[PDB]
Amino acid sequence: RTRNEMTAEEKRRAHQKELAAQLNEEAKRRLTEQKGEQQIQKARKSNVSYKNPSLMPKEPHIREMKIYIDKKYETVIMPVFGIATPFHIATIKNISMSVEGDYTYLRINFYCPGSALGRNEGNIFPNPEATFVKEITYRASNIKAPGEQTVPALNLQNAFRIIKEVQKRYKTREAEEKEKEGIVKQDSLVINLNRSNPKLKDLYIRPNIAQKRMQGSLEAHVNGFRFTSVRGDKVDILYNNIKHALFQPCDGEMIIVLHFHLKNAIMFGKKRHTDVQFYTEVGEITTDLGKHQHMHDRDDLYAEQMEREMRHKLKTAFKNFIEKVEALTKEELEFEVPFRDLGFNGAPYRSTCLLQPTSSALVNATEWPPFVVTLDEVELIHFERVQFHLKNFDMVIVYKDYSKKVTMINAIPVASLDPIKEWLNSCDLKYTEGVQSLNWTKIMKTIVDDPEGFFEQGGWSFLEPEDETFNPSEDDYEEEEED
Amino acid sequence: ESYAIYVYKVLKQVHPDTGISSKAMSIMNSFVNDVFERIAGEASRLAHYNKRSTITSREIQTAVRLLLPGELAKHAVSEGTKAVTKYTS
Amino acid sequence: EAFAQNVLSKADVIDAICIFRELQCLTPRGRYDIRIYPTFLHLHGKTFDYKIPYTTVLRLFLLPHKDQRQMFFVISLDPPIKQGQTRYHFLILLFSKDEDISLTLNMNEEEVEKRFEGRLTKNMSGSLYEMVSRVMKALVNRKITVPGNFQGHSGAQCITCSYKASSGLLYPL
Amino acid sequence: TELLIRKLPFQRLVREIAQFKTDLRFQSSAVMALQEASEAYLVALFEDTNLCAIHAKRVTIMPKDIQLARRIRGE
Amino acid sequence: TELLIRKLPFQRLVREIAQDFKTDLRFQSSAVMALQEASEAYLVALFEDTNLCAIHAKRVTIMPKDIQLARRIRGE
Amino acid sequence: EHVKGYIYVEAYKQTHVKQAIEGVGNLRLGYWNQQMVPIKEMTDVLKVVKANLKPKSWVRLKRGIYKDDIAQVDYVEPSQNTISLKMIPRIDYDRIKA
Amino acid sequence: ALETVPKDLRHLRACLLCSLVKTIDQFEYDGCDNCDAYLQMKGNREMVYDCTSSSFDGIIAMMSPEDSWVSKWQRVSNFKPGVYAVSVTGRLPQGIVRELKSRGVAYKSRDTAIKT
Amino acid sequence: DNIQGITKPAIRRLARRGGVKRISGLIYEETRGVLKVFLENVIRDAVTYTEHAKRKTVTAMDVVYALKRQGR
Amino acid sequence: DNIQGITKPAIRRLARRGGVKRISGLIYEETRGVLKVFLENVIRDAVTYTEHAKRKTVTAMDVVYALKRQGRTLYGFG
Ligand SMILES: [Zn+2]
Repeated sequence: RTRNEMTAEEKRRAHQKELAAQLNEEAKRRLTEQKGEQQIQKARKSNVSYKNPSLMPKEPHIREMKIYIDKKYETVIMPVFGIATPFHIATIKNISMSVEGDYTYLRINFYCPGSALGRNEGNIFPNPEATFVKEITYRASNIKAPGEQTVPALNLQNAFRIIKEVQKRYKTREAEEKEKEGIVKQDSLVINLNRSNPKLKDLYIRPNIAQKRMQGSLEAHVNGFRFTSVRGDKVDILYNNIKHALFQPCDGEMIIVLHFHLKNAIMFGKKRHTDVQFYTEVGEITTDLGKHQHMHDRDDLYAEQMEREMRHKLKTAFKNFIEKVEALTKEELEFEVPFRDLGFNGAPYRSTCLLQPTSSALVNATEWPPFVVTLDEVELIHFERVQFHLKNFDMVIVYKDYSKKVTMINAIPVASLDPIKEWLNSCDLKYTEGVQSLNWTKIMKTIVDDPEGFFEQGGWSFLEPEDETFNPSEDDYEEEEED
Repeated sequence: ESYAIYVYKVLKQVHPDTGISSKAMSIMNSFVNDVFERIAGEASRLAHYNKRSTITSREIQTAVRLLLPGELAKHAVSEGTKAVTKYTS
Repeated sequence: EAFAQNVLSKADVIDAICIFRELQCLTPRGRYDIRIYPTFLHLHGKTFDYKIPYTTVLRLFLLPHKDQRQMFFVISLDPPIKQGQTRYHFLILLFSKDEDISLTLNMNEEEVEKRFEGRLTKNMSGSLYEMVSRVMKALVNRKITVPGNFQGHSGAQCITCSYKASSGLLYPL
Repeated sequence: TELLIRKLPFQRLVREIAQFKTDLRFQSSAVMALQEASEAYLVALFEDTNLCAIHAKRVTIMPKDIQLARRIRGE
Repeated sequence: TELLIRKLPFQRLVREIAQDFKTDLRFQSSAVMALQEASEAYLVALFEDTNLCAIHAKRVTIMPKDIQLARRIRGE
Repeated sequence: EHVKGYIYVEAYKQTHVKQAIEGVGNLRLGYWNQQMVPIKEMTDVLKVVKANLKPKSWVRLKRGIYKDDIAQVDYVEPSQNTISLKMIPRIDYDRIKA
Repeated sequence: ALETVPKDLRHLRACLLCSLVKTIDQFEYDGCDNCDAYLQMKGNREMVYDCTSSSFDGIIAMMSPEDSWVSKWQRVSNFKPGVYAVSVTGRLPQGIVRELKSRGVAYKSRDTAIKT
Repeated sequence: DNIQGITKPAIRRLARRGGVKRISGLIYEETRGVLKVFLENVIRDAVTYTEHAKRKTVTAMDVVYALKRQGR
Repeated sequence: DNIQGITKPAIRRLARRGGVKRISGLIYEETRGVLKVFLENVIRDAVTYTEHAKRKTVTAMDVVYALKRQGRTLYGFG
C-alpha cells in the first residue's frame, strides 16, 4: 500500500564503499612512498642602527640634545641625561603625542615580551628574560622663549612626524622583502610577435593594483595574459601558471567575472596574490528608486531593456573571448562554467555565500576573498552535526597533503545535504558522517605522527560507525469489551 | 491507553520479520496522537466554517489534503476512500 | 618589587588622588587607567593618552543597561578630546554591578575634609561605578544625571533603536 | 486600504500561477484580500531585512539580508 | 546521545520557577525530563539562529545582540 | 504667471478691497486707484496658452554654450534638481583650443 | 485653516482631481484633504508622486466656493477653501482611474487650458 | 510571464515605506521570488478550501481561511 | 538562585552542538535569561492545564500540551 519509493542510495553506498577502499589504498601508498622527505629553513638577524660608534652622526640637534632621527640609517637618538641614546626604528612599537596647553607630551613605546601583540608575535626576542624599555615620555614647553627661534614643542612635533615617516618606510620595505622571499620566478612575457592576439576591454581587477580598483583591458598573449590599466600598470599571468579558469556569468549576479586560480603566487601592486579576477558591473544601487520617481513606459521598461542588452552583450563578449583564448592555446587552458543549479549556501570564511561546484573545483568568486577547492587534492569529506533537531550542519574537506589545514564550511541548510552527497558521489569523493564536531587539528597531527599504525587500526574508516521493548505479551493480547 | 497494539499489528504486517524498541513505540504513539489531533482540529475548523453539525468523510478528506504534503496526502486520500468503500460495502 | 626597592634605596621620592586601573571604555575603546588630579584627570592607555581638565566637563550621566546587569557612565566633554582626525564629545565607561572595589586616597583625613568638604573619606569601598560616580561628583560639583520616570514595556529604562547605521540604547533623561 | 502593486498585473500573476486547478474564478474581494495580505507580508519581510542590514552595519539591504530573514523565520 | 544540561541544576531551576509560580507543587520525573529535552532543543535552535546572525554580521564570536536579533526575527 | 505687474481681486464694491488692502506695505503704490474691468474679461484671465513639463518634448536653452538651440527631453527628474537632454554636440573635439 | 495654506513656495505640487496646491511636506504628512478616503494619498510620498504632478499653472485664493463664479466655472464648489490652480497637465493610470468610477468618483480633466 | 509585469517601482514603493533607506540591484528578483512563493502557498490553501466548498469561484472568505490556516 | 546552576560548560556544549565556534562572555547570562523566560512560559501553561484537570501534580501530558501550545511538539513522553 505504502508509497514504496526506492533508494539508489544503496548504489551510492556501494560506490562509496569502493571509493573508501580506493582511498585507503592510495593514501597508504602515497604515505609509504613519502616516508618523510627533506625540509627547508632560513635564517634571520635583528636590526642594528650603527655597528660601531664611528658611524654615529654629529648633528647640532644631537649636540643640543634634541630627539634626532637618522633616515639613511633608520635610527632615533634621544637624550638620556646628556647621553644621546639611539634606538632602531624597529624597536619602537608606536608613538603618541599630546598637547596640554602649557606642555606637550611625546610618548614612545617599544616592543617587549607581552607587548609583542599582533603579527609580531613570531618575532621572539633573543632573550626574553632581559630588561626591556617599554615606554619613554618627553615633555616640551609650548611657550616661545623671549624672542628666540623655535619652540621646544615644535621639536617634539617634528620628531613625531619624522619618526612616523621613517616607521612607515621601514615597515613598507620589510613587508616588500618578506612577500618577495618565497616567490616562484615566472618566465618573461613573450611579447606578441603574433599580430592578432584576442583582447577584452572594460575590466575591474581584484585585488587592486593601487589603493582602489583600476579599470583596464586584457590581452591574450602567446603564453599568458597582460592586464593594462587605463594608466599603464602591466600585470602578467602566464598560461602554465593558471591552475583553474572560472567564468561566472551575470545570470543572477551583479558582476560578470573571469577568475584565475594560479598554481604559484604572482607579485603585483607590491603584494603577492594567488587569486585574480577581472569583472564588469551590470548592477544599480539607489536609495530605493531613482531619488526622483516618475518612470513610466518610456524609461523604466526602457531601462530594463538597456540592462538586458548590456548583460547580453557582455555575456557574448566574454564567450567570444573564452573561445578565442581556447582556440589560440589549442585546448591548453580550458575555462570552467560553474553549475548554478548544483550550488548550495555555505559559509567558508564565515560569510553566507553560494558555493558553486564546477566540474573539477568547488568555487565561489562573487564574494571576495575568493574560495577555491580543487577536487583533485581532496582526500575526503565529513559532515559534522547531522542530527534531527539541527537545521544546519558543517562540512570538512581534508586535503591529501596532511600538512595543510582542513577546510571547514559552516552553516549549510539540511535540505542541501543529499544533493551535496550526490555531487560528491559523482565526483568520486568519499563522504562520511559525524554527529559531533571533532578536533581536526589533533587528528591530522596524529595521522602524520603514525600513518602506518593509523592504517593498521583502520585508516579513515574510524569516522564511520541495552534496553528491552514493550512487546505484545499476554497482557497485550487482551481483547476488546462488549457492545 | 495507546495505539501500541495496533502499531505492532501494522509493523508485523509491513515487516513481519523485525521488532521495535520501547522508545520507538512511544514515538510512534506520540506521532499517532499528534496526527489524530491535527486532523481533528482542522476538521473542526472546516465544520465551523461550513456551519455543519457533523464531521463527514468530505471534511476529513479536506483536512488531510490541508495537512499532509501532496503525494502523501493523495495516497492517504486513496487509502481512506478504499477503506470507506469496503466499510459501506 | 625588587627593582622598585633598589630604586627607592637610591632615589629621594617626594600626586594623583586615586588611580583606577583598567576600566572598560566604549568611546574611546579599550582598557584605560584613570589617574585623578585636583584640576584634571589623566586617561592613560597602552599607547594613547589624554588629559581632561574638570573645566572641560559639562555633565555626568549614569545609566543602566537594558538587561539590568551593567552601568553606563558618560562624561560630556568640552572641548572634545582630539585624536588625529577624530574628536570625542563624550567619554563612555562600562561597569558591572558585581564589580566591587576598595579605594584609598593619597591624602589625609583633614585634607580630604577641607577639599571635598566631607563628601569623600580616606578609605572607601563599594561598587566600582558607584565609586567612580561619587569621586567625579565630589570633584566636578555637577550633579550626576540619572534616568527619569521612564520605564519601557520590557521594564528597562531605555529603548533599543537604530541610529546612523548602528544599534544602541536611547535613554529619556 | 493603500495598495502599491498595480491591481491588473497582480491579478494577471494570480491567474497565471493559479494553474494548479485550471479554470477558476476569483472574486474581486478575494483578489483584494490576497493583495492586502501580500502587501503586508512583503512589508514585514522588508522590515526584518532592514533589521538584518542594520545588524550587519549596512544601510543598503542586499539579497542576503532577505535570505537570512527568511531562514530565521522558517520559510 | 546524552543530556547536555546538568540534571540536578536543571531540576532545581524547574522547582524554583514552579515555587515562584505556585508553592506546594510536584512534578513527575518524566515531566522534568520532557522539560529538559524541550529546553535543550529550544536552546540549540536559538544557538543555530544566533550563529547564522553572527555569520551574516561577518564575525566569529557570537554576541548578545545576535541572540536578540534572532529572537526578534523569530517573533518572540 | 504670464502677467507681472498687477493682480486681480474678486469683490462686489471697491470700498471692500480698499479697506482690505489697508496697512499692507507692498500694495501701497496701487492704493489710490481701483480700476474696474468689463464683464467680458471675466473668463480670459484664466486662459493659459501652451506646467510645460512633459517628456519627449522640445525645449530651448538660455545658458551654457548651446544658446538659442532646440533640444529634446529624454528623462524628467521630479526631484527638481536636474534633467537629461538630447542635443547634438557642437564642440571641436579638442583640436582648436590651446 | 493653517494646515492647507502653503508654507514654502519652493517644492510645490498640485493634484489633478480637485486641484489642491500645497507644499511637498504637507502632501507627505497630511496629504490630499478634499479627497483622502478615495485616494489614500496620505501616509507616503509614493502615492503623492504617482497621482499628483508638478505640471500646473495658476494661483487663485479660493475662499467662498459656495458663492463664486470661478468655483462654479472650475467645478470646485463642493470642495473646501484653499489655494487651487487653473491648469494641471496630466492623467492618472488606468488602474488608478478605473477604481474611481467603480467606487463612484467621476474623473474629470481639470486642464482647462487649451493646446495650440 | 507576469512576475516581471509586477512593476519594480511597486516593489520599491513597498520597501520604501519604512526604514529601508537604500536598496541593491538584486533585491527586485529576490522580492519577486518571495512574493511568488507566498502567493503560491496562499492560493493552494484557498483552492483547497474552494474545492471543499464545491464552489467554482474562490472567495474572500476562502482567502481569509487560507490566511488563518497559514497563521498570517 | 538556581538559574546560575546552569553550568558555563553546559551552555558552551549546547552552543557547540548548535554550531558556534567562538562564544562571548556576555552570552551565558543572556542564555540563562532566555531559558528562564521559556521555562516560565512552559510552566505557566502547564499549571493552567493542571488547574483545568484539577490534578495535584504536573504530568508529562500537561507538559507536552504546553509545548504544543507554544509550537514545539515533543514526542516520547506521550
Ligand atoms: Zn485633488
